[PDB]
Amino acid sequence: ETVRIAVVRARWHADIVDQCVSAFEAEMADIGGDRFAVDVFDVPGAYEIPLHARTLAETGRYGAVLGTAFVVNGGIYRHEFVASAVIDGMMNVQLSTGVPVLSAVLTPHNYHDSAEHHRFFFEHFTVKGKEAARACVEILAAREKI
Amino acid sequence: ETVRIAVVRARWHADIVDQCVSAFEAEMADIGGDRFAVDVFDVPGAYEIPLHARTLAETGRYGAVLGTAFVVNGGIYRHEFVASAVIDGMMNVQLSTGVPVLSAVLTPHNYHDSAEHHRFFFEHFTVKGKEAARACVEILAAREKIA
Amino acid sequence: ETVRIAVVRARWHADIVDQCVSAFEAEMADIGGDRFAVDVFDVPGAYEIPLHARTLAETGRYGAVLGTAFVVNGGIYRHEFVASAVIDGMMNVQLSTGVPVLSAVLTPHNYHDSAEHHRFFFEHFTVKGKEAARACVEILAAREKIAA
Amino acid sequence: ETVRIAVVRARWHADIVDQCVSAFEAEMADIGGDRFAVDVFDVPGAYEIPLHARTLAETGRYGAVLGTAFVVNGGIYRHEFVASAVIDGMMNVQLSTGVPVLSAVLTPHNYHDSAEHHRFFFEHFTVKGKEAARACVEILAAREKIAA
Amino acid sequence: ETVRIAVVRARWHADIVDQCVSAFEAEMADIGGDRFAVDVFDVPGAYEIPLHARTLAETGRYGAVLGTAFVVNGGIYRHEFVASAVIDGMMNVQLSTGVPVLSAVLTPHNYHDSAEHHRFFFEHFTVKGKEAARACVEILAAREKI
Amino acid sequence: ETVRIAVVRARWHADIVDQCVSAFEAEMADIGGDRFAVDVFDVPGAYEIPLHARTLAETGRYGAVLGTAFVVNGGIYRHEFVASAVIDGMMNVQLSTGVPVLSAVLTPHNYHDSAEHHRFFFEHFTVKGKEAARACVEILAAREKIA
Amino acid sequence: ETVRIAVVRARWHADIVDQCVSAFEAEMADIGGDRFAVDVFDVPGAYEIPLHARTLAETGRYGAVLGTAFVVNGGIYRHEFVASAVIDGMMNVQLSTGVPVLSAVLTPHNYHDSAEHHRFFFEHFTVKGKEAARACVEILAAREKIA
Amino acid sequence: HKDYETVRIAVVRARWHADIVDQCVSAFEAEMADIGGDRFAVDVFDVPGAYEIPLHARTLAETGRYGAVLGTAFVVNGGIYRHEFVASAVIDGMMNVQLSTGVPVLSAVLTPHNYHDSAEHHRFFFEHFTVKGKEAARACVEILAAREKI
Amino acid sequence: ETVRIAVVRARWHADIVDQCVSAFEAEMADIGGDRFAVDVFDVPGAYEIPLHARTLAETGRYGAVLGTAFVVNGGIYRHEFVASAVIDGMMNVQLSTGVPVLSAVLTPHNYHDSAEHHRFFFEHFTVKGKEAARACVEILAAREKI
Amino acid sequence: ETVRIAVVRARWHADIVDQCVSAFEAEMADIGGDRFAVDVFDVPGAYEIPLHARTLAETGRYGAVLGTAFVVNGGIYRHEFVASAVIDGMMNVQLSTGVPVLSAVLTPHNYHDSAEHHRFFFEHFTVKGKEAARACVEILAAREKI
Ligand SMILES: O=c1[nH]c(NC[C@H](O)[C@H](O)[C@H](O)CO)c([N+](=O)[O-])c(=O)[nH]1
Ligand SMILES: O=c1[nH]c(NC[C@H](O)[C@H](O)[C@H](O)CO)c([N+](=O)[O-])c(=O)[nH]1
Ligand SMILES: O=c1[nH]c(NC[C@H](O)[C@H](O)[C@H](O)CO)c([N+](=O)[O-])c(=O)[nH]1
Ligand SMILES: O=c1[nH]c(NC[C@H](O)[C@H](O)[C@H](O)CO)c([N+](=O)[O-])c(=O)[nH]1
Ligand SMILES: O=c1[nH]c(NC[C@H](O)[C@H](O)[C@H](O)CO)c([N+](=O)[O-])c(=O)[nH]1
Ligand SMILES: O=c1[nH]c(NC[C@H](O)[C@H](O)[C@H](O)CO)c([N+](=O)[O-])c(=O)[nH]1
Ligand SMILES: O=c1[nH]c(NC[C@H](O)[C@H](O)[C@H](O)CO)c([N+](=O)[O-])c(=O)[nH]1
Ligand SMILES: O=c1[nH]c(NC[C@H](O)[C@H](O)[C@H](O)CO)c([N+](=O)[O-])c(=O)[nH]1
Ligand SMILES: O=c1[nH]c(NC[C@H](O)[C@H](O)[C@H](O)CO)c([N+](=O)[O-])c(=O)[nH]1
Ligand SMILES: O=c1[nH]c(NC[C@H](O)[C@H](O)[C@H](O)CO)c([N+](=O)[O-])c(=O)[nH]1
Repeated sequence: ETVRIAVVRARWHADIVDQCVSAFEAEMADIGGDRFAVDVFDVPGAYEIPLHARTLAETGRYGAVLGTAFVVNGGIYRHEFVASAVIDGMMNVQLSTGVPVLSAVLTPHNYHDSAEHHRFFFEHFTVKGKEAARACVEILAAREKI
Repeated sequence: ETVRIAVVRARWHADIVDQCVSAFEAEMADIGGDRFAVDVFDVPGAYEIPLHARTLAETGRYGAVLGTAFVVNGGIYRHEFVASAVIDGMMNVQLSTGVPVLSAVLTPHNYHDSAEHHRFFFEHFTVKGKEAARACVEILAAREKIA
Repeated sequence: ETVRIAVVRARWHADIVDQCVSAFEAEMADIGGDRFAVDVFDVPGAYEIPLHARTLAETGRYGAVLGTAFVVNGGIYRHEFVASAVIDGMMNVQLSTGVPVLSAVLTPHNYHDSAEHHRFFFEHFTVKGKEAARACVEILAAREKIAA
Repeated sequence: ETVRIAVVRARWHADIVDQCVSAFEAEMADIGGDRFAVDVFDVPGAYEIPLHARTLAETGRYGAVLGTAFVVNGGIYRHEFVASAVIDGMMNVQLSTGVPVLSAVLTPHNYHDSAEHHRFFFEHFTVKGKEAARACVEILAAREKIAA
Repeated sequence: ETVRIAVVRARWHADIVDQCVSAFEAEMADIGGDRFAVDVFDVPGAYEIPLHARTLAETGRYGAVLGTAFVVNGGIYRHEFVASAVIDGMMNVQLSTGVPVLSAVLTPHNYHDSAEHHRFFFEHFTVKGKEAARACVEILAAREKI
Repeated sequence: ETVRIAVVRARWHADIVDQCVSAFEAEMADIGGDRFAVDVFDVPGAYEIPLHARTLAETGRYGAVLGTAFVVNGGIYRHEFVASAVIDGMMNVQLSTGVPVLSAVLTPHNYHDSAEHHRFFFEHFTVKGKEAARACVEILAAREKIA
Repeated sequence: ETVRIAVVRARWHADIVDQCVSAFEAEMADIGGDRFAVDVFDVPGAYEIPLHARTLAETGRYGAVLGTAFVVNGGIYRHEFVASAVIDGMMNVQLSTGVPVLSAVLTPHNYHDSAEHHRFFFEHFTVKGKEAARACVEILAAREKIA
Repeated sequence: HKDYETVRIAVVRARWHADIVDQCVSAFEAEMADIGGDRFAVDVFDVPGAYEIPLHARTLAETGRYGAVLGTAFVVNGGIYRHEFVASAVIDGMMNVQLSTGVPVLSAVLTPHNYHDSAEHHRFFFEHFTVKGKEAARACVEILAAREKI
Repeated sequence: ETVRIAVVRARWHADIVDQCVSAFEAEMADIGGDRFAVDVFDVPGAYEIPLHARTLAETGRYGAVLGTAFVVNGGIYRHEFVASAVIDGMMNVQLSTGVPVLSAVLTPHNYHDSAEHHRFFFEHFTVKGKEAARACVEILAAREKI
Repeated sequence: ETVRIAVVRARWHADIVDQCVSAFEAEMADIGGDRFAVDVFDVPGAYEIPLHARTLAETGRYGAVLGTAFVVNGGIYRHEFVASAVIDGMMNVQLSTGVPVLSAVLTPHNYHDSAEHHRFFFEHFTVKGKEAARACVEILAAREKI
């Protein structure tokens, strides 16, 4: 059977987020055999991830939902409220829909979009993207065992 | 196709808040294709945004809602609770009604009601107000992409 | 046609809290008076507000409730967990009842129950109390505008 | 008729959490004679309080549930997420069942297991226990005034 | 009759999480005799525990579920949002299903994966496993008295 | 006989700072009565106090020196360093010159240029001045006891 | 040949402070008796302690000096700068003078002058006073055993 | 002698964020001229970073050619290393200098709460620094005036 | 040619502190022997270290002075003021007298008097003792290369 | 005629500290070869830098001194006290001796000895070495202008 996995990515810091989405989309598709299928959906910001995962999840056409974004402190406004709301949101959604939802919504201790700062998280996100895909495979598999 | 967007704006720091609401409507007009009509509703403070956003969402007349407020650390009482309750409340509202609720409820690191602070944000809210418009047009259309 | 407002006031630092309450009724009467009526109920502390607000809310007899308390850090136990539950609580109550719940539940950055401190908030609560009255009238008048 | 109150006490720092329970029962009988009865139930830790309370509340046997526990920072792991999910839990339970749930789940700013620290709180939880009795008696009296 | 306990253990820092798991099974079978039986389930991260616990809880085969993971600040991203939502998630899962969910989802003040830390927790997690065991046997007994 | 006390005040938040000074002068007179004489000197801000105070103490013309300023977090720059450099600074000057230097350089937890904050501290400062006046008289009387 | 120890106590919260001073004297006479003598000196607040410790020290009549005070965050202004400047200043004094300076200048994590707090430190300062007593005797002996 | 004399003011400006720092420098000279005019003269000295200001301010100060020295730098938190220790050492160091040399050293070394090298951040401080420069000037003129009264 | 090192140890938490002292003496011999000799001096608490280190340095019999103590957060009073004064104090002392003053005055992020914490540091202090042994030897060697 | 610069480098995280030293040397030779000579001295830890720099400064042999170290929070002890006494110390040293003392004693926000952290700072220190070089040349030239 072909399991559909949806990726809901924010477009803020698209540059870095996409490094996670591509890495993720590779581990998922590359284990090719029509096993999994990755549909990617655009979302303005992290705050827009929960409701989108829910609507997607409620179609019953997906075995899992990945939420991904980079939620940082830009120096002017505080980012914790939104970060908190999104992480708690995806938890509420999956418990609600019974559809697993993995979190690739990251918040670093520091991010000044400096040349060095940008380089780093741009490369570490591919790492996290790979992590998420292998965790996705594992959770679905761990569910058959129930 | 015609779409109605309701804006729920608080009146604390109306001054600054309104800069976002108007920047919101203008942007909405440009990148909208004349598809959107916008109704604005006045609410005392940020804490009054979730319940109002929900009541509006339930009418079924709107496509999305934009809550916008300036919740700051006034230096006398703590603002996190209210700030959190409001951002948590709006997430809560869109999940239960299925109606998108965008946040323009901002809390800065520092706002001491000085000429510099007041001016800065009076200016920046125009930037956010525009960001909110794009977010609104983007998610609505994104949702049209879900079969 | 009279519209009632319920005021759930905690009894901790009653001195300071009541100044918010009588500043609420006076302002309420002054800006609306004739059109509104205010009933006041006592609760041990702020933690007991959400439930009371919900009960008063579910009687259908009220157009809105005002939650008001003074939740401080007394230097022994942490207060953030309670204050947090009361604020999310009132949001939780108003969202499922549909009845507006205004918040006058305040937590100061610092309050050591000293003459100057006590004196400061005793005075300031009447100011917040007057802010609550306007807020209450406005949200009720604002809802009146929604073409529900 | 006699009103039943369920005390759900935690077994962590049992020694301290009990000065509260013991004081709560004393004051309860002190200001209610035969009007109330107290049933004490044991629970492993603070995190088990919410479900137990919701379960006890749902038997319709109790007029209120008192949750009590000492959730300190052991200096090894972080205690906030627990303290927080428990105060939120007790609020979640009371709003859903409709039964008052008072909090005696205190978190100090500091507790290092020093003899001094233990002595202080061993004593102070008695103060809290007494406060919990008044709260419990009053809240219930307060709901009666509500022409539900 | 026999009561079955389900364990949901995250694989992050698995090496440490497993000292607690094996100390739980050991302590359980010890203080409970042939009264209980334990079933272990593997989850990628701490964030997958709530939904797994709810799903396991909804099979009506377990009298309780134990979630166990090590959620730490790795010095790159903020960890409190996930921690926060796991502890809330389990509390939410137990309140809705009625099945107790004991928590062994620990978060230390400091963990730098040095030699000192890694050893301290590899060891202390055994202590926690015993504690979770007694907690489990105790709460189920406390409920029988209602 | 009379004793000279020198007051070095910053001109930042002069409004508030002067309530401490006038209060200091009042208390100085009420409990000291013609025994003490107060000379006031202006300085741009708190950072200039240590040197001015030292220079004064070195004239050997004052029994003691008071330093007073309102050092706050205006919400844009960090105030700690300066407040700290000045509290240690005054310590530095009195330990080396041998002349007592009393501190009325206060830093509030919060101050936001809101009526509430301004009024509170404008009012409270006369209290701090009163204390410094008493501390001033007391420290000198004590030094007297050191045989 | 009697050894005199000079205790310099602040007067803020004198209530609690005097408990440390009295316990210090008791213990000091218990494990010493006729070997040491205690002279107490009153000072306005903690900030005035370092200079008084120095003056006293420089008379060469004291084998050591004990500066004790209660320095709490009263909720309005910040108390770290003054504590810091007092604890550091005493260190400055003993290093430049060679006269040991023991500290009983405590700053609690939390103090609201409520019934319970007051009682807690009113008692505890007794413990501290006896500790300072032992520390005082030991240090002088440890130095006695150095070329 | 009587005052028909010129007082020299030396400015020790850091070069990190030269852009922003410079705005404080020009506004200082302008203000200075505006109120001081002919009774003061300003010499500007470049320095690598804020940490180098104290020793430089001290060498200048000890030549005796200046009535006051103004140290100016922009010590920010780049998000990688902590800037507190340096900022604190530079602020304490100057105080150290002025007390030892006796020559007034005014501080224009600022550490903002949040600086993330962005358009608005940069623009905010590029503008605000002129405000701080004018303040530095009035402070410099006044402190010197105030001393003359002693 | 026997260089003498003086150790100033606080008697507060004397138990945990002495594990650094003895570790220091063994490593010193293990890598010095004949070359250096250690002399131990007891002081009431940390705050008394600076003045003692000075007095010792000034006798001119020692090539280096080691200051050691455990300065923790007691949950009742703030400890930073005293720690800060001692680290600065020893620095102050070495720059004036010219005798190197090494630091084994440690402050743990968290230390509650419990068996777990007490054991950790009772054990970790020997590590610091050996580190301090090699530091002392190396600094004295490096100064000769000048 | 040749001006000599002295470098006092700590040996903690030597691997990383040395990146700054070599980068420094290579830049010091690149922007003014022959005019400057760099002498490197080893010290155990950052806390040893002030005294060493002072002794090296007091010989009149050097036109300046560079202190370099990596002072991090290891999750057990607080590092603020040493970092501060070392940064204040070098300032205290250059004001008394008059000899310039540049600072390369860095303290990061987060360092957890791991693949990514060590990598990031290992390379970044090259950037900090070059920066210290320019500052060295520039400050000595700035002084000539007096
Ligand atoms: O995805 C992100 N969105 C952000 N925007 C907030 C939110 O996601 C929505 O776009 C909008 O606020 C209302 O819908 C961020 N910040 O503001 O910092 C961020 O860091 N990351
Ligand atoms: O919109 C805001 N409302 C505020 N008022 C709080 C709340 O929104 C309600 O007006 C009232 O509290 C009762 O409902 C604010 N502060 O108090 O600081 C603020 O910053 N912003
Ligand atoms: O009541 C408490 N329970 C504690 N345990 C947490 C929880 O209540 C459960 O016992 C167990 O975690 C499994 O659910 C505590 N600490 O861990 O520190 C504490 O201080 N107090
Ligand atoms: O209203 C308040 N209630 C308080 N008590 C908490 C709660 O409101 C209940 O009285 C009790 O906890 C049991 O329900 C407070 N403190 O404890 O500090 C406080 O400051 N204010
Ligand atoms: O169990 C853990 N999982 C972690 N991963 C988070 C989450 O559990 C999932 O694996 C993944 O995020 C997608 O759902 C952790 N950190 O990230 O730090 C951690 O410390 N512990
Ligand atoms: O006395 C003060 N001076 C201030 N200026 C700093 C300093 O006192 C000098 O005026 C100037 O920095 C250069 O000498 C302040 N702020 O900047 O915020 C302040 O709050 N209080
Ligand atoms: O002894 C104290 N003195 C205090 N006064 C400060 C200082 O000791 C002097 O009395 C006065 O500031 C001028 O010399 C305190 N506070 O201000 O908070 C305090 O807590 N304790
Ligand atoms: O003037 C500054 N110098 C800086 N460099 C530090 C120092 O001023 C010297 O240039 C160098 O460290 C050697 O002394 C800064 N930061 O590092 O962030 C800064 O923000 N501002
Ligand atoms: O060495 C220590 N001394 C301590 N005492 C302080 C000081 O060192 C002196 O013994 C005494 O205070 C008089 O100077 C400590 N605490 O108080 O917590 C501590 O942790 N460690
Ligand atoms: O140079 C460093 N030295 C360190 N040790 C302190 C000091 O440098 C000496 O080695 C020793 O303390 C004796 O003086 C460090 N830590 O402890 O973490 C560190 O990060 N960096």
